[PDB]
Amino acid sequence: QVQLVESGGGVVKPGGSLRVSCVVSGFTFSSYRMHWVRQAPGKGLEWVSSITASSSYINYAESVKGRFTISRDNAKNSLYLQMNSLRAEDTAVYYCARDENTGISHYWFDPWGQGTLVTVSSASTKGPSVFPLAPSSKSTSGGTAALGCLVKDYFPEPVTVSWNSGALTSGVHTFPAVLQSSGLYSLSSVVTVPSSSLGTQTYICNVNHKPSNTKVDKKVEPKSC
Amino acid sequence: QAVVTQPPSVSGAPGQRVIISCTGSGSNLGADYGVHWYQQLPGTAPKLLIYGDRNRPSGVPDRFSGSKSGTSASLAITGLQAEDEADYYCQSYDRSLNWVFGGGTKLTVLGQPKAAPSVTLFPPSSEELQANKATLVCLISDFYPGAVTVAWKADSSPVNAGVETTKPSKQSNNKYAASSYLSLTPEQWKSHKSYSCQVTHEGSTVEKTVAPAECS
Amino acid sequence: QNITEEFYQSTCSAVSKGYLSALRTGWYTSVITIELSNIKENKCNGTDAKVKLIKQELDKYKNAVTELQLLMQSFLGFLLGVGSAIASGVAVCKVLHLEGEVNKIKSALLSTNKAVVSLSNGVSVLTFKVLDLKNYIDKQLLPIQSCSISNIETVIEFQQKNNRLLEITREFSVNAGVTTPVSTYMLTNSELLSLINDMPITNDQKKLMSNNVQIVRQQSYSIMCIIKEEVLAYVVQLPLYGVIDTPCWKLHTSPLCTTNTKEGSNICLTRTDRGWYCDNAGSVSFFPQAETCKVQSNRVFCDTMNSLTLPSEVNLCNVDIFNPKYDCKIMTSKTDVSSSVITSLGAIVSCYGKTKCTASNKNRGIIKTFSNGCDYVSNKGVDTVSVGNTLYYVNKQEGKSLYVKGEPIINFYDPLVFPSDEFDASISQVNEKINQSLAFIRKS
Amino acid sequence: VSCYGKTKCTASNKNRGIIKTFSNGCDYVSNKGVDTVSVGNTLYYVNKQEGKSLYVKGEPIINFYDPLVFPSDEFDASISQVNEKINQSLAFIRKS
Repeated sequence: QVQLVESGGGVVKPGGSLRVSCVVSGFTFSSYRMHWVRQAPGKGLEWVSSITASSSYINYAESVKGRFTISRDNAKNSLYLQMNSLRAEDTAVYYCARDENTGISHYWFDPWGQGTLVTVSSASTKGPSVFPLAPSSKSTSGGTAALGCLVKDYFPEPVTVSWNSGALTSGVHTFPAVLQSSGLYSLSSVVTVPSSSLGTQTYICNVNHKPSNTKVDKKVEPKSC
Repeated sequence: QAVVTQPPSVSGAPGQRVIISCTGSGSNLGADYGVHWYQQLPGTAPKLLIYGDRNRPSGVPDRFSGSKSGTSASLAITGLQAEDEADYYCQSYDRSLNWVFGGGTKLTVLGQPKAAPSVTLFPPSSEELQANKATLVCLISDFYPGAVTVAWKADSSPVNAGVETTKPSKQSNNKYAASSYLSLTPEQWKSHKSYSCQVTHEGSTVEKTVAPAECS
Repeated sequence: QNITEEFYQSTCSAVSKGYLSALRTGWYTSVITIELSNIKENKCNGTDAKVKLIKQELDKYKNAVTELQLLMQSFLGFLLGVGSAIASGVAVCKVLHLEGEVNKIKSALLSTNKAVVSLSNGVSVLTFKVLDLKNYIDKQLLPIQSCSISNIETVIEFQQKNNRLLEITREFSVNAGVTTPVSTYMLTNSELLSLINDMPITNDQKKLMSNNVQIVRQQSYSIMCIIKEEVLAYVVQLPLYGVIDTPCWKLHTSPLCTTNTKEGSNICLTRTDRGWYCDNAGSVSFFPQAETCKVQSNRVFCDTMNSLTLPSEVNLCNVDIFNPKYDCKIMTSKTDVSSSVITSLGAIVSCYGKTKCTASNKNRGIIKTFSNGCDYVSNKGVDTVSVGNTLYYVNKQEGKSLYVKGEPIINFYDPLVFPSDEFDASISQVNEKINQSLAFIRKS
Repeated sequence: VSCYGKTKCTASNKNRGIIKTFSNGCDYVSNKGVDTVSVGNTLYYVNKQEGKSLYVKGEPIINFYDPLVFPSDEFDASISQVNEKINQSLAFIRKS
């Protein structure tokens, strides 16, 4: 089965450098042209660069000429993209794809990889800001009362929250993070619990921040008004 | 030298027939270069639907067919199903720009009943107040058409500064979710009797009000 | 950094690698037109010296037109298969003989010298106008009629403007209407480049073709097609290189024999699969007639019409000839004669009998003497090798060569039960015959 | 078209593309509605001359031979020579 596996993606500051890789298997790597294609978050597809089977001819898009460099190594079945002087508009998922063609008019990309995300942000890694959101009379009664925690001012996207160490899974809804003009993220989670169970059921919001190892715990209980 | 254009969006009803168009110029399709289509699901990678203007790879359910003529190409889908909600791309070759891709057309299938949005307006937290800064949390969830306009109304004058709103996101129960954030100061929180977070859903308006304590 | 070579002593063969492919997989056809005049015999019964020259130049033109009108009137190379080289261009001309196809072309080229015309069968071809004799004759030579020439440069200008047509007519006449190497009279270099620039191919293919126009000419055709009304038309059939820039490697083989002192009693062996090898898509194209591949520096141009499709396992025959995955093809004999094979970066010497075999260079003379058997010498410090009465020059290409040692495989066979006159055999087939012969001799 | 082994053999059109796939054995296709045939990595254009063709059906003669006693390396042979070689090989098979 033909497989294209990309790797090497990560965060970097503007003007930095990065190198992505793609390792193939299941076909003769040295008989084909290879390509790089990127897609901005929420945007369309854009061809980046191509390289023939023996590196003889190389093409770049006009927006990356002079900054990117494509290469391959036929012995290790891998191709490379060296990115230099990164800009903000270079944030996207990068795919490696194999060329298919009929010789004269048709040229397409039949097999694609899975993608590797590259983020170019000037912000600096910071710890999350976790606060409690106790239920209130206005946000109570009805059928159930809802209560949750808030995470604020955290740069790295991958923030995970578990309430009872994974022992609570019903009524827990997580909302997507919001990108502020300052470049920091912030995401709030809410739980739905019975109004009559308020105080009898212990609620704790665990925030695990792997890029700054900030594994905090914050208990949400009603506090008068 | 040229560019390829595609309709931003298209809609249809189950069982019907929709058409997606791709328009080129004299350097892509007037220069005898073929058109090819790709389908992309919300979180997957692109996959080939049609190559050579009309050819179908093994695995496409024969419900997709395309044709090209002059500087125009079209993709036709018959028997629209609920699994066809995906982005569709057309790609060709240009004399100067080499491999080029269309803007992309997202297919939508109708049939989901309309449901009024639910709005929850959490107030500033007591711990949040201690940090000499407080932000009001407003949440929106369970609304079908993914277009809700959030305006923060404080007292009798709309407040726009410090308003951060996320885009709707498809949930596991096929319902969209949104959130709104309004940054304030501790003095401003207690200087104003009450705040409001109205949410508009295709005309329908549902809001809430929240004061410093409002408890008597 | 490109070309390397390896010599295998066990089989007496060498492999050259480091080359790049350009394989002709299809054809592209274009229509070239020349606009003619309808000059009829004029009276102009003059006696001037320049008028006579003009009359001679008009007679040449008319004779050429008449001749053009008369032209159209109502080892292992035996496994290849036969195709038809000019089928596509002939089909295009068969289309062009239809009712309105000449009128369509004529009316689509009056404003511009290049255009794309859609034929009645739906195919769109490039049509390109290279010469306009109608304009120069109808105007500026028969002004509205120059019956007394007042300038000599008119004669010279008309003679210059007429050479192209006469040369084209000559070339078509001595070839029955089909010229394989396309001359610069049929297509100038600028016209060929402009035509390559308009093909719907990628920029890599265009760069490959633009830098090797001399090979493109050598692999093209020109077909005399039609001359009706005031249009001359012929088709040019150009190569399409669908596969480019893949690795390619050449194989050289020489006979391998035993070295007994007695004149007879010696058995020989040879690999028959010498040629060019290129891998295009999950397999290998093999060209037994290495004469059919042009080489430019480290780029090989080959035509797939003269190839066989083989599995990728064929390469195992160079590493181990007794592998089970692929059965290697050999030839057996009983005649041992000395000879030499000049490889990419050296020479293979099979020196048998009483012949004298040596290698030399210009500064020091002989620097090696060969013994009986198969041997190899690199071109690093060798200029010539002499076998018997023959002298060879070695190629002076730059590259690295490697010598691989091993016992020749002809020593593993028993001469008593060895088959000899096997032209198209293989390892397994020889083993089967040996096994049958050896099993028969168990009589009791 | 002689298609043997694991090779992929087809016949195509300009307008409709592939219109036939060949199986193992020897076959024939007319040029009435065919433009090219591809065998392995090679492609051929067929002549487009006008005429009529006929297909004559019979059982290939290679199936009448026993592979055990079949001569295998012959260049200038004939039907009679192969038959007499087969007869000689088959006659020698006598036990005791």
